Amino acid sequence: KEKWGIAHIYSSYNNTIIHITDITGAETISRWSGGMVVKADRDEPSPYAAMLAARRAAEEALEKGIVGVHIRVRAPGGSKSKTPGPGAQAAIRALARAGLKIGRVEDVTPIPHDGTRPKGGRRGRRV
RNA sequence: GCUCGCUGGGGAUACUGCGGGCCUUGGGACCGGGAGAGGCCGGGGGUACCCCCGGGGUAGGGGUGAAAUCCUAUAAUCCCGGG
Ligand SMILES: [Mg+2]
Ligand SMILES: [Mg+2]
Ligand SMILES: [Mg+2]
Ligand SMILES: [Mg+2]
Repeated sequence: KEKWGIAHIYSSYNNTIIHITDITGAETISRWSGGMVVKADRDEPSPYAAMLAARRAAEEALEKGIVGVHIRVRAPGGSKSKTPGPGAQAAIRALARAGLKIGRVEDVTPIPHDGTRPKGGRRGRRV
């Protein structure tokens, strides 16, 4: 038939993580981050690092029989920033280029209905 | 003229004071259909977050203007099932 999986993309201002699981999520097919493809901390969240990691993960997934994925992309969320970093969309485009079919795309950033207090004080970072 | 102050009497009744009568306009009481994150007490929920147990997977995660302390093979970051 068609073996379909899920691509979980975690994108912040400091790094990017691309993690492919099966359709239920309980089994890990492949997992690559920005620090595994570059040597400098400054380049970890760049679009090019996201492309490289997505390509490695997609190749490992294709060798094992995955044909397509559905995509779940998230920023850190909670009491941290709600906006994804610059690597998410580059990672999305690279998966399709490497040979995977793409299903539905959704954002799953966790959002509180008035949760906890964030760091920094009532004055924030002072730079 | 000044010591603008005191005292014996006579007259007036507009205003203020005091006594009696009569009002409803200010204020208060009550009745009707509605408005509101006003207050107190009891019950039922919402996501988010932290810790613990079990499954997967394996070398990094976190963080800055740039780094380091810190966390991680006693298996982290990430994903799934529960408390
Ligand atoms: Mg790193
Ligand atoms: Mg501090
Ligand atoms: Mg300064
Ligand atoms: Mg485990």
